[PDB]
Amino acid sequence: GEIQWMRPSKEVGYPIINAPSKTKLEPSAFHYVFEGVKEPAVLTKNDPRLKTDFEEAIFSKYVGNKITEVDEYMKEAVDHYAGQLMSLDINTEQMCLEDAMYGTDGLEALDLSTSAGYPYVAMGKKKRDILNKQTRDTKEMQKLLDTYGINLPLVTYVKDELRSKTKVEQGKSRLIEASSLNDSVAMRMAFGNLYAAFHKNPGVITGSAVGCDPDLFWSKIPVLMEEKLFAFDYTGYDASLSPAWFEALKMVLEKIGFGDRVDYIDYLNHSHHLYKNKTYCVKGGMPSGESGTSIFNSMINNLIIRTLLLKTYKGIDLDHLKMIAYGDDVIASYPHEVDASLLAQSGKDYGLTMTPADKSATFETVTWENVTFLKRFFRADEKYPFLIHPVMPMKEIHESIRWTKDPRNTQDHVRSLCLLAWHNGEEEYNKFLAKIRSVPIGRALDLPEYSTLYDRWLDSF
Ligand code: NA
Repeated sequence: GEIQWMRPSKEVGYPIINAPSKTKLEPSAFHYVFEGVKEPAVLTKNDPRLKTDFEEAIFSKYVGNKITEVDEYMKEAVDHYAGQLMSLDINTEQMCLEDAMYGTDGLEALDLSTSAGYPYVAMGKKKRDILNKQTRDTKEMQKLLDTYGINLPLVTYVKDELRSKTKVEQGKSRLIEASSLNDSVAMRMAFGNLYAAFHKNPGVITGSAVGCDPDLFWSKIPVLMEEKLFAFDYTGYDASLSPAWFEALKMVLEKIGFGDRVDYIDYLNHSHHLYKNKTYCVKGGMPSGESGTSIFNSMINNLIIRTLLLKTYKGIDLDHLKMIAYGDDVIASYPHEVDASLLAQSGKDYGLTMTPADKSATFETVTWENVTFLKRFFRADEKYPFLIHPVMPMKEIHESIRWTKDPRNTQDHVRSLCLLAWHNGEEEYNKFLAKIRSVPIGRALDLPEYSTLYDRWLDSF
């Protein structure tokens, strides 16, 4: 991804976009009961914590575009993946406006708490004023589509979240490039059934894990992985994608029956954004921060891994590449050992910056004991080995519980963390509950005990 140009929005006929300047994150009632070192990400140029130009820092994610065309290895990767998706017999029909809006089997309804994007954000018109879940009314939306059409500017927001001290000082805040409600609706109508098909088939055929329930899915993953696992992390995945990866994606859509609307991908690839009082044009780069793009990111990941394997190991049998992606995160396997360090080298030439899995300093062998997917490890249950625990370390949960975005959601926030933490074991889970109950706020929460969560887990299979 690369920024073509940037300049005053008024110069191209756009209004200034008002974005919040103060974090909604604040110390929670557990701030001093649990250890933590993360703070709210910088949201404005004038943050006292900054030690470098803010604007420069947030846009530095666009490292440029290392490739132009789709080479021979990418074409091969496209044929193999597309061929693989074909076995799913995906409904290529466009989805009706209603379902695209309020959901159907395999597709959750539009999120009402997220931005409606341009131009609604400049007219102070919310999503709650356009659709109601009770009526499933399409009249208002239909009128808005007819009025403002599609291919509208994406509105940029700095993501309000916890970041390390280093990332705060270096102004490295992540960004959300929210597309207009019109485009999200149009895209869900164009690809609605593809999305549903993926959500209902998380695994190694779709090569995707979006829509999955870790508590249940973790027990299925091992039986899908090959003998030798391999993995690595990306640095700025979305922003690094060159236009070629988007073309590769369109070829896949074409071969599986969606050639009808591959134009929507151009909208993601070559897109223009609004940020404050500035407007800019980006070539390449997948718009970040929205869930409407995690499937295409996942699809592209499948194309990337396949490409690097073909380029690095001619003769590789892609039919024995078993991988599952979730955006840039991935867990993969092959009957034979592979060199992630070598693959990372091939990656550079394709505009991808790959590093050791889970921030190691060197590329080590990935095993079932050290592998993580969505920050979670894999641990067989002591009593029923065939049941696999998705284990997220307590460090993450501790960091998160030390802050709040709304006292009214304290119960849900803490309950959410409990669903993640009990997997660390009864002894650890109880220490967690005891500390929570060491302060008034915690003692007033309704939280599940360990045996209750274990029982519920067994009853969910
Ligand atoms: Na883009």
